Amino acid sequence: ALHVPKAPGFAQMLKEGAKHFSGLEEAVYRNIQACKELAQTTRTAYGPNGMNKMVINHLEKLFVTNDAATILRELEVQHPAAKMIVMASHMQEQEVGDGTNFVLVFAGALLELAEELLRIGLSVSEVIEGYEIACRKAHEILPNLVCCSAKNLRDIDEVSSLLRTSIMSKQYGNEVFLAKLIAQACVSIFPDSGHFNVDNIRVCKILGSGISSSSVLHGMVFKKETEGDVTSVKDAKIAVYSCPFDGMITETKGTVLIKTAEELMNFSKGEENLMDAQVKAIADTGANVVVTGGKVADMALHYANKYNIMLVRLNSKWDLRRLCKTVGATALPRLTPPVLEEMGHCDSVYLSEVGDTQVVVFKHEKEDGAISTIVLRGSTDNLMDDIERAVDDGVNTFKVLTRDKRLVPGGGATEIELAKQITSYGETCPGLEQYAIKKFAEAFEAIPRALAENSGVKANEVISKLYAVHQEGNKNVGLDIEAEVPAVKDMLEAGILDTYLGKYWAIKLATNAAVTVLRVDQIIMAKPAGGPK
Amino acid sequence: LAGEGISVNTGPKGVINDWRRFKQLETEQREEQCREMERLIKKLSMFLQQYRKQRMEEMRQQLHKGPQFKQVFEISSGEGFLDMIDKEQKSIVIMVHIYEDGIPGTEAMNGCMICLAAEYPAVKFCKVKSSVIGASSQFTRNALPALLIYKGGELIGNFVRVTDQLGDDFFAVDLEAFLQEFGLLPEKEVLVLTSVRNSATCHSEDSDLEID
Amino acid sequence: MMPTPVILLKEGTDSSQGIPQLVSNISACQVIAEAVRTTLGPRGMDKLIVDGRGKATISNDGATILKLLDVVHPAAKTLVDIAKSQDAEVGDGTTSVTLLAAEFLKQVKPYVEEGLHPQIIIRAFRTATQLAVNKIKEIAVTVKKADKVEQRKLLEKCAMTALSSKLISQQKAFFAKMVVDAVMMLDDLLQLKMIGIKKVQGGALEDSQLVAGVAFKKTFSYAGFEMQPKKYHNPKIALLNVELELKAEKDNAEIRVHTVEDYQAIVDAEWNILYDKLEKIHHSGAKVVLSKLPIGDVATQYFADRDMFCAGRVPEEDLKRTMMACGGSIQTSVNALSADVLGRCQVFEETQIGGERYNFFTGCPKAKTCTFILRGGAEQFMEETERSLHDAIMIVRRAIKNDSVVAGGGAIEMELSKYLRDYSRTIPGKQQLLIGAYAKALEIIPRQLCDNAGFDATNILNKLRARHAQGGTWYGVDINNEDIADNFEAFVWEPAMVRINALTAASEAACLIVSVDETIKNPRS
Amino acid sequence: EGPLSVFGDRSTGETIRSQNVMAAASIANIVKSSLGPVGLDKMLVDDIGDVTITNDGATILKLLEVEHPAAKVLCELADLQDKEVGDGTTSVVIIAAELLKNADELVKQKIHPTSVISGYRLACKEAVRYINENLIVNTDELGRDCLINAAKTSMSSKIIGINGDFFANMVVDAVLAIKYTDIRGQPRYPVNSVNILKAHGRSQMESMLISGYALNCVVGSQGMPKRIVNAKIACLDFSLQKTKMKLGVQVVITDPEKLDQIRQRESDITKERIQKILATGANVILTTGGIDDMCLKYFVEAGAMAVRRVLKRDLKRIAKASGATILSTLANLEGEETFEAAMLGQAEEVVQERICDDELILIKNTKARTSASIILRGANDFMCDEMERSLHDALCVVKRVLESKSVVPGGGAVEAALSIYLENYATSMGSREQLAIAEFARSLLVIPNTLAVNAAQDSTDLVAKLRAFHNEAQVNPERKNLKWIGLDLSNGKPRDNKQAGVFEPTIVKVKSLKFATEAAITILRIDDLIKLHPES
Ligand SMILES: Nc1ncnc2c1ncn2[C@@H]1O[C@H](COP(=O)(O)OP(=O)(O)O)[C@@H](O)[C@H]1O
Ligand SMILES: Nc1ncnc2c1ncn2[C@@H]1O[C@H](COP(=O)(O)OP(=O)(O)O)[C@@H](O)[C@H]1O
Ligand SMILES: Nc1ncnc2c1ncn2[C@@H]1O[C@H](COP(=O)(O)OP(=O)(O)O)[C@@H](O)[C@H]1O
Ligand SMILES: [Mg+2]
Ligand SMILES: [Mg+2]
Ligand SMILES: [Mg+2]
Repeated sequence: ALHVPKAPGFAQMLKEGAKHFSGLEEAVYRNIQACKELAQTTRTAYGPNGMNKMVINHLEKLFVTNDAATILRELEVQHPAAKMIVMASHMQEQEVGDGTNFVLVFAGALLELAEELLRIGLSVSEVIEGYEIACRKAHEILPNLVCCSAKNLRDIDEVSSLLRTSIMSKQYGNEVFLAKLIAQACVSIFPDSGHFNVDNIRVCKILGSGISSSSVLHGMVFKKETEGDVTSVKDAKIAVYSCPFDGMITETKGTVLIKTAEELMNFSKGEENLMDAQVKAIADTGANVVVTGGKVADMALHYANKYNIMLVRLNSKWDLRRLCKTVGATALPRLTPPVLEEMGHCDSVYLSEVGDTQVVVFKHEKEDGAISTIVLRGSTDNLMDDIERAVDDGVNTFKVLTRDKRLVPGGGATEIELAKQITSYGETCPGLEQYAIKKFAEAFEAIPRALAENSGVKANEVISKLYAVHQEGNKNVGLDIEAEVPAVKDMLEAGILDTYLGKYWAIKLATNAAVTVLRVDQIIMAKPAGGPK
Repeated sequence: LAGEGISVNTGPKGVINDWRRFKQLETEQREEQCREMERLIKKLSMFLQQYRKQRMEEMRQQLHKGPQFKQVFEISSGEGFLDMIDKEQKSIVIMVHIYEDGIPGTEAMNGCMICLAAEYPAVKFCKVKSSVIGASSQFTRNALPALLIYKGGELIGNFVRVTDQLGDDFFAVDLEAFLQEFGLLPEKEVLVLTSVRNSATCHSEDSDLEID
Repeated sequence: MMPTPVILLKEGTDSSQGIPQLVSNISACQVIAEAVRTTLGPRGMDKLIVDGRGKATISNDGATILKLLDVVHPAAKTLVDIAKSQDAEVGDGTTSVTLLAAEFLKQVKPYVEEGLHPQIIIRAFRTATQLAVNKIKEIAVTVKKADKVEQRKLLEKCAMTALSSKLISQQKAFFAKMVVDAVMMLDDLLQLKMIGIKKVQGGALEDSQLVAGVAFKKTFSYAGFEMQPKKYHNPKIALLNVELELKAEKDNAEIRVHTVEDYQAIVDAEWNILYDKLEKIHHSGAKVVLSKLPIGDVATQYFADRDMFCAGRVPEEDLKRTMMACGGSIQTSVNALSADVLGRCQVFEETQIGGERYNFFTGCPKAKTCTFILRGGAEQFMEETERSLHDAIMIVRRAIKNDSVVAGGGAIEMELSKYLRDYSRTIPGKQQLLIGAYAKALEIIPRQLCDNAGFDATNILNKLRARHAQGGTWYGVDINNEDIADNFEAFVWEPAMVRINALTAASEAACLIVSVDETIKNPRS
Repeated sequence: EGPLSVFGDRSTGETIRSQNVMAAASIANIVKSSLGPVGLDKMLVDDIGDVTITNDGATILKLLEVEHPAAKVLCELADLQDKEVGDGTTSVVIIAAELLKNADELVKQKIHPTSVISGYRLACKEAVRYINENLIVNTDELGRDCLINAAKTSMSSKIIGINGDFFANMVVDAVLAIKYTDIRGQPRYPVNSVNILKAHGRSQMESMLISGYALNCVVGSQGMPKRIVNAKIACLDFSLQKTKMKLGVQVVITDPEKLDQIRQRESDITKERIQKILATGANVILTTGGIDDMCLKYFVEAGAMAVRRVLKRDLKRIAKASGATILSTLANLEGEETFEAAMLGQAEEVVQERICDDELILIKNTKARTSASIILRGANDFMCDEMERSLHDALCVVKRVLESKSVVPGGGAVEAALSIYLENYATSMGSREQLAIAEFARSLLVIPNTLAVNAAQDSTDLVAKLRAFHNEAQVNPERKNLKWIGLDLSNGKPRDNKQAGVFEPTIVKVKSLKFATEAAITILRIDDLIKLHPES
């Protein structure tokens, strides 16, 4: 009577390192606790008053940021339920670009309230049905909460005002300047055709002069140098070649079979003459810049230097394609001289040094082009990385605005209005699902609560004020960040607006993740074993 | 303390037998110490894509056919390992398995070697515990499952943590393909089922000779 | 903390959160700044750091010392990063950026301890830094004359101020003149690669020389090299990229013959190819032959027989400098060696320099390059001399870019602190405390100068504050006279952008450090 | 290893000075979260599962294991404050570490430590002088309410704080009971003569104040009565056992007939003594020594309570309270053995009271003197122990107020006033001392800062408003009522603490400054450390 044996049946047949969890307390409550812990970890980095987190991954690489998706991806989350919530957040990041923290906070709140509902007596099926009903109601209500629309995307001022809110949460101190930069970069891109490509905006990070010295260049910047002696062209005539700048060779195997003395003596002379003829034929088309994706032969380099031809070597094919897009050239596969339609043009190409790094600049005089680049300065690599993440968020916001032009008030106004309307609807609904609907409505309060907590005020007073103000009917009212006392203000005048599509997708994904986590009843984990990656 | 230029005369000469007595023992010990050192420490410090033929190779790998199915050679002495690797013809490959009883990832390996021995009679599959060899504490604790391979008296196989690239459910087909990827398994030969045996001995033939 | 059977993160994950984490970050920044504290000003010292292999390095340079430290603290690495950033953008003041950032953090540490919201501190830092940068731009002294003599004197004074903290400070005037003369020859881009720097053991510092041309070490002469004359009074230089050897015509060349006459013809053809290249080079009229690729012994003897000079395996940067000094081109083919592609220098000579042989190209009138030949008693001696010269060269290049100067010795910072205190006296009071703390932290550099020099810092700072309050912008620390003086009249000049970038980088680092509330350390793979 | 050739480590200059500040700051940071009404307790697991939940600074630092000599100085500083004052233990550690931390900054600024020490000594003397002249309130003009208010401040930040309305009256009535005057006619209050008994069970509000004395003892035999209507207490300091002859006496029998009578005397000696004690009418017999079984029977037959193994200190308190006399022996000055009725203490009742499955003696309404005891009821042993520690502080606070009849406003009112005054006064002493005295003035503000930060409020604004109010008091002669303005942690705004009844004994603040200054001076005096390697 000193040991409790394993129960006969499945308990004995289990493997050595395996783990089995079944029932409410062992599985569902524990999953809810894990998801709540994940939400707690990410909570403090929400809103303009969010705090950056120094995260160091297994490779001893330092990340400091407040982007929820980056923080989650830099943490090796082990619990499968939190893994699922992270997958939902990453899916939201991929689909929209902003709102990962909203997804995570909403999922955590929903799961916590689901745990409370299960404790007070409801069933999992009832809770899931209630959340699905409430999510459908919220998606119905959301279009009616739209306050204004973009109504113009070729303008600089309007696009800057629209993009300020997205990049105010990250880099709160200085958002106007970054908004102006990203607005200019996006307006240069996005031609009369309605299609907008996010990848057409490039970011170059050059260290040294503080982020306020960043600028926008209509073209591209490569952290390389020029192989040849020429380092400046004023009427660029780029002739892109995807082949190495050398005489082509046989693909199977080539051996120089010499049978007489004269052939041996004349081989090198003939080869050099052929190289010179090819390079002169290239130069006779007026081309003065040559960009090659392969190696550069010594004799080819010499003959190019003889004819005053700039040489730029691009190691990556993606850079070659981007340069072709931004210049207007075609990546030739042979050393044949380029024809006029394949002839690349640019306003200016030169070699310049920024800070202490030599760069090659392909600059367009016009405020237009296929590809635009943002030269980012700063005093730290991590700071420039954060500025790049903010730039990505702003560009994704611009893309979403291109897809859908509707906007809803931010700063917890939309969440409070949604909670109020869903609570009002839940009263009219009889049956047991009304509790789940009301908890779904209450879960929206975690957004204004997080904003108030991060801003340093009492969340309860802010929430009560928001409910009162929305009770009279001002549905565009959220908390005021620039105040040391709990206060609210109208977001429409303040211009604090977030994309409707982002809210829609974030709510959908958070609800789906919470419901899918709730559906799980048993967990059969296997021995972790190895898995180096 | 002076006269350090001793230039000793016969002391070491007079004790030459006693000196060789333990010098030979130390040489014998460092024989296996150097043989093992070549394994320890250095690696201890750290729809054709779906194998259509894997299944069918599994079924006709169940072709024991002959008498019983035998078992891998078990080595219970380090000197036994040393004087079996030192001896024997170096033309054919010698494969050694290191294991400790109880630890997972062993029985599957032994079954794979058992199945492969029938496929390749030339190979000399054998297994030995890490305890008798004299493996280090780290190698014993978390480096036991390893396929030591020797050919020509020198290492040809440098495999430890075979479960990392094989898991724990790997079959003989998986191990055979993995080894053939590196070109270490000797190529198969055509074989037929003899009645049982023909030959008895080889000596002066004295065959038939019709003479007047 | 109840133990979950299935924990959220991986085992061994370390997480420190809250006010203690930020206080630890500030303390770590202080610790890092202490390691470079005493290397400031004319009375600064040098630090010796030994790597694992035992190769010691001696430096007065803040960025070098910080890099040589194996800093792993995530908050402390920001100071090293901003030091490297200041070195890249400006090249001088790498100690000042770290000192200022750590002083900012130390000044705001008490307010953090009492629960002040970090966003307020960050906003105050941004406002103070913007105001200080605008003040520096406004009160920086510039001359609207572009006079050659005045500009040269300004550059020389800036270089002397930059150099007057290193072991070559005794010869600071000499080295500043050399640096200014070197920089003025660079044409438009002022590329560093166009200023050679060679180091040879033996000799006093005053034996260092600047060659108006190019010089490089002798490169593995073959047999028959000693029969080549070693002085030419108007040589024509044939800069080549050619291997002058008897070798296979091509890597994949195969010769198939079936007659002894053809065999002899092939041998004579190889010899004739080599002799054709050599004869073309000789008939080009050149007297000095330099090749990036090796030059064989046969070619060396051929050139000796013609009273010419050869040198193979010349490093590429040396050939580029020779091109810039003499004015030719690097011909990969000898088939067209026209007169225009041949470099020309007045005198070429090979001399003995401290136990080594160096080839000298002097007398170039159109040279756009130079080469520093540094003499010293030890390897680290020349290394530190090169670092100091690099600092001076960067300062002079940037001063060529723009001639805006502010007086050094902390005078500019005392003026900035006075201005910031004056501003902070006229704001509500939550920002006032933080801006006053910023102004107080701006006084670290004069105090550090006094501490390193061995004065009484408090009295000097009191005198400086009184002088700045009562009038007088450029009054800073006078190290020799144990007192204060007008550093503008004392020619303690530095470019204003140096202080601009120092303040900007220090403010950005302080804001980034303060903005962090949690640190998560995943277990190493 | 160097030319000095000493077997041990060595630290010199700013290296050791920073270590001492780091060590002192570490101790303060331990207890900074246990200060003020919004402070919280701590669990101290004792490596074997023993749990100690406490808020007292002395108790925390006594249990902690410390290694650094500088930290040991502050840990012993807390114990000294507890012994000599009884309250303010957490404040003195916080102030001393803050005094040392600010003094180190001046030393790093090349200010000589002697000047800093000279400045600190001057500031401490003037802070004490200023307190005794402008910040003290005489308890004569307040009455009985000040003692309750002074006590209620003590229970604040303790587990009995919210019920302090009921506990303050219970504490005050206990101290007034044990009061008696001595030579020169100076009343004194022997606090810790109020026996405190812990027993879990009912809520804290059912804690009892016994108008007498309580013993953690029971009657010797179950056959005795468990209640005496009119006790005649007899206190003995010897054992009522079988009489065994001393070591120097030997019993040798040569006539076998004499053996039986000698064995009779081994028990009849004790019986005669007990008969003498009972013949005088004694009902309750309290003894420090043991009692054998047969002797217990004599009290049983007489119907008298007999308690054995009574603590020596408990017996003294009962004898003083009941008027009895401790008798180490039954020997008069005539060489005989007798027990007179004059050596009998009297009480109106003695009860074997039962308290939560355990029983204890209640000696109710002692005559010729007044005595008090307190029984604390809690949810478990863990909370009962903390109630005793909290109650001990309250008894000490009331003792200081009754003896020294001056009080000062609480809630950082004194610290804020001193910071304004000292920094203004610091502008008249040389040049080096001015910085040291100003730092002393600023270092005092850690107390109001620590109270505010515990309540999660804007400590920067509250102290600024608190300092602003005090600044007006020191510059405007007709606005001197602002001296009493302190902190109100419930609402986060300045409040007139004299009206609010937040008081402290003047000795708590004054002794804190003297102890903190000298402790800070001792550490500041060091600039080198030699740590010899242990011989093991
Ligand atoms: N100036 C502002 N005032 C109030 N709320 C703001 C302001 N700027 C942004 N927000 C709010 O912050 C939220 C964005 O938080 P963020 O850190 O971007 O998380 P996510 O990346 O998941 O959107 C939005 O819901 C928006 O309402
Ligand atoms: N002769 C001088 N007199 C007074 N101050 C000087 C003098 N030379 C340099 N300084 C001061 O020393 C400070 C630090 O410069 P230095 O130590 O040379 O480079 P770094 O800042 O890179 O360490 C500068 O701010 C400058 O004002
Ligand atoms: N009701 C109250 N309102 C404001 N301040 C108070 C109140 N009660 C106590 N305080 C203050 O809180 C400080 C902390 O006291 P406490 O830490 O409980 O004593 P100790 O230092 O002996 O542990 C005291 O200096 C006191 O002035
Ligand atoms: Mg966002
Ligand atoms: Mg310098
Ligand atoms: Mg107290």
